[PDB]
Amino acid sequence: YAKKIRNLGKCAKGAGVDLRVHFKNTYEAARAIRRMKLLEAKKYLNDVIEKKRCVPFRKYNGGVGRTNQAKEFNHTQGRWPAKSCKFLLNILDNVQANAESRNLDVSKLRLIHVMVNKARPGRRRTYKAHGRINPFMSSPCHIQIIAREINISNQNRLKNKSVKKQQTVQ
RNA sequence: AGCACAGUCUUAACGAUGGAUGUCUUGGUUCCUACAGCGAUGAAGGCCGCAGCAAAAUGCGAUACGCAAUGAAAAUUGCAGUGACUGAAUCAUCAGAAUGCUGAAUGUAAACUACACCAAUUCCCUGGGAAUAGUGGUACUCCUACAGAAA
Ligand SMILES: [Mg+2]
Ligand SMILES: [Mg+2]
Ligand SMILES: [Mg+2]
Ligand SMILES: [Mg+2]
Ligand SMILES: [Mg+2]
Repeated sequence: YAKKIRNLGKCAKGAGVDLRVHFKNTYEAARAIRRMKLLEAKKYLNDVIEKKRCVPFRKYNGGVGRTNQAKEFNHTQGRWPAKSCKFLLNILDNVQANAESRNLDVSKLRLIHVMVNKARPGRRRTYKAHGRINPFMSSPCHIQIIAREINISNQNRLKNKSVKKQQTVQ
């Protein structure tokens, strides 16, 4: 994992190797999640899956609509990336399980590192124009998630000068 | 429990993506040396097969990843199985045996496993007794010899 941890005893990690979900949506979801208690994050994910709360598309915001729920994050654009959300939820669950297996309280766990890297594209073919074959590739991803339990010089002359200054002030 | 606006750009650390560089290398490369034809005794090429579990390549040919014989010589192994305590397991060598169907392909054919005709053919035992629709042969040109006809 990418993060500098020091003590892995208070941390619980979870990974997703090559996910069949779009890199951008998933990234957005991750961003939305970040710096949150694990349970709260899970709840948020659930809500998004049921189309109650949206994730704000702030980075990859090209063409994404203009939802009502985006006002919650001071933004205008937002979406409900279902499959991606589900994937993320699964990973969260895994992380939770891992934590349980150790000795970490799930209530005091915060997501300290939610990384989404883009995996190698799954190549497919699309057919265009005047007999033209074009790449119809997917954008798979790796997801890395880390949860964590959260609760000169003197100089004599210089000294003299300082003293003088003090005296002056007085 | 709080707190960072967000985005865009930049820097550093740590990662992804990619396969550059470095290091290798049972390949190539050129040069040198040496030998140097295979085929109607059926070649090269091409099909079809062939393993217990078997696709390709490799190897081989209905004895089919090999038979015999020679020289080594205890293993072979994924499993199954087979052997040693030396013609046997495995290599190497290869001279003997064998070498499907084709292909110059040569009985006539060919998008045929089509079809003729002449031999019936083959094996066993020391003249009989068994077999199989199976095996041979039959092209065109030519040469030498023979044959009997023609002028
Ligand atoms: Mg900012
Ligand atoms: Mg032998
Ligand atoms: Mg021997
Ligand atoms: Mg013929
Ligand atoms: Mg015909």
